Amino acid sequence: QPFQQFGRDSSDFTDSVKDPKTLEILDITPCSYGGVSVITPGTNTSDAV
Amino acid sequence: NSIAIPTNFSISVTTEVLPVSMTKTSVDCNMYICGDSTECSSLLLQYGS
Ligand SMILES: *[C@@H]1O[C@H](CO)[C@@H](O[C@@H]2O[C@H](CO)[C@@H](O[C@@H]3O[C@H](CO)[C@@H](O)[C@H](O)[C@@H]3O)[C@H](O)[C@H]2NC(C)=O)[C@H](O)[C@H]1NC(C)=O
Ligand SMILES: *[C@@H]1O[C@H](CO)[C@@H](O[C@@H]2O[C@H](CO)[C@@H](O[C@@H]3O[C@H](CO)[C@@H](O)[C@H](O)[C@@H]3O)[C@H](O)[C@H]2NC(C)=O)[C@H](O)[C@H]1NC(C)=O
Ligand SMILES: *[C@@H]1O[C@H](CO)[C@@H](O)[C@H](O)[C@H]1NC(C)=O
Repeated sequence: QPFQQFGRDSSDFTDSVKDPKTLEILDITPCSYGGVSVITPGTNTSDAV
Repeated sequence: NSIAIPTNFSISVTTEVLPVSMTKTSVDCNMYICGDSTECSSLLLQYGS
């Protein structure tokens, strides 16, 4: 709806915003989303992971 | 002086349910707290372990 400048959320985390120059809505997503796991065989064993 | 003795039998099948396990979860502090903020990350590091 009009008269809106920010996009809120249930957790009060911004996700959308209106560009004041192009008058169109954008989207915000954190640079890191997924989870990363690393498997190692031990320090003495080797260093490859 | 009396006694009761059964003369017939029946076969019955019953069910029983027992939980064995639940879901597994993980939590990241640097993302749940101080989401995308270098100053807040430094403050959290200063806070302690
Ligand atoms: C400053 O904000 C104003 C509104 O207050 C914006 O005005 C818009 O200016 C742009 C400049 O690119 C105009 O787009 C142009 O329109 C025609 C389409 O045929 C053409 O000349 C270009 O291809 C371009 O797309 C736009 O029409 C205009 N809006 C109006 C007149 O209602 C403006 O975006 C901002 N000024 C800047 C970025 O310099
Ligand atoms: C006490 O136990 C006796 C066996 O030691 C049971 O007698 C027999 O029970 C079977 C159960 O399948 C009866 O079969 C059924 O009979 C009729 C035939 O028209 C029909 O309902 C079914 O198609 C099936 O074949 C069998 O007739 C029966 N025999 C007699 C002589 O009654 C007896 O049922 C047990 N008592 C109770 C209260 O369950
Ligand atoms: C790693 O290897 C060395 C090689 O002698 C051994 O003495 C040491 O106990 C090992 N370290 C661990 C933590 O197992």
